[PDB]
Amino acid sequence: LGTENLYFQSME
Amino acid sequence: LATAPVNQIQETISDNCVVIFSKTSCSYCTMAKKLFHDMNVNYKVVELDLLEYGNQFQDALYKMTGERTVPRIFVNGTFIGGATDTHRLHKEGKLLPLVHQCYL
Amino acid sequence: TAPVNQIQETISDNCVVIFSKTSCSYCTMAKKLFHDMNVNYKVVELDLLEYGNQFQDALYKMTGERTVPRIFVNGTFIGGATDTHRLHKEGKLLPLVHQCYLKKSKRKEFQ
Ligand SMILES: N[C@@H](CCC(=O)N[C@@H](CS)C(=O)NCC(=O)O)C(=O)O
Ligand SMILES: N[C@@H](CCC(=O)N[C@@H](CS)C(=O)NCC(=O)O)C(=O)O
Ligand code: FES
Repeated sequence: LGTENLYFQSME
Repeated sequence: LATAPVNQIQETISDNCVVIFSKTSCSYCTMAKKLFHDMNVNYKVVELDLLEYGNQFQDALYKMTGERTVPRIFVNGTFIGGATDTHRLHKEGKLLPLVHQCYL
Repeated sequence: TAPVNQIQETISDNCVVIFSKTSCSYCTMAKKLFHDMNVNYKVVELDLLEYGNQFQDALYKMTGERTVPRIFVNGTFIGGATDTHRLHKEGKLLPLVHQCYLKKSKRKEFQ
C-alpha cells in the first residue's frame, strides 16, 4: 500500500 | 527444458495470489503491472531481466505455458495468459473475480 | 557519425520507417497498424544489427528517447507506438503517409 506506491511511483 | 525449474514457479504461484513474470524493459509488462496496481490488489512481480537465474525461470515458463514470452500472468495458482489475455479478461470484467477467488 | 548517416538515408529512401526489435510487442503493434492501413513500411530491427546499441544511441540524440519503436514518416520523427496510434486515432497519420507516397521519386528514373 505504502510499499506498492513507493515502488509504483518510482517506476512510472 | 529437460532441467527447467517448474517446481519453483509452482511454489511462487501457490504462495501469491497474483504473479507477473516480467521484464523491466517491456511496455506490455508495465501495462499488466499497472492494471493490478490500479485495481488496488496485491501482486508479485518477477523481473526476469534483473535476475541471475531469470533464464531458468523463462525455460520453466516455456515448459509450463508453451511460450517463452513475457509477461506470464498467474492468478490463484492458474496461468491466465499474457498481457493481451489479461487485458481481455479485464475488459469483460472477469479478472477481478479471479483475483477474488484467492481470498475465499 | 556512420549510424546517424545510415538512419538519415533510410528515413529519406522510405516513406515509413519503424526502428524496431523483433522481440517487442509495441513494435509488432506499430507494424500491424501500418499493415492494417495498407501502408508499406521499412523495418530496421535493432536487435538483429551488429551495432544496434549505437543506432539506439543515435536515435536518442535525434528524437529524445532511446526506446523502440522509433517511427518516421516522410523523414520526420512522429513518435513511439502510443504517439503513432494517437495520431491515427485523430485521423492525422494517413494524410502524412499519403503526402509522402505522392512525393517520393523512383530513384532509378532520376539518374
Ligand atoms: N501476445 C503476447 C505477446 C508476448 C510477447 O511477444 N512478448 C515479448 C515481449 S513484448 C517477448 O517476450 N519477446 C521475447 C522474444 O520474442 O524473443 C502477450 O499479450 O503477452
Ligand atoms: N511510450 C513508448 C514506450 C517505448 C518503450 O518503453 N519501449 C521499450 C520496449 S516496449 C524499450 O525500448 N525498452 C528498452 C529497450 O528495449 O531498449 C512508445 O509508445 O513507444
Ligand atoms: S518489449 Fe516492447 S512491449 Fe514488450
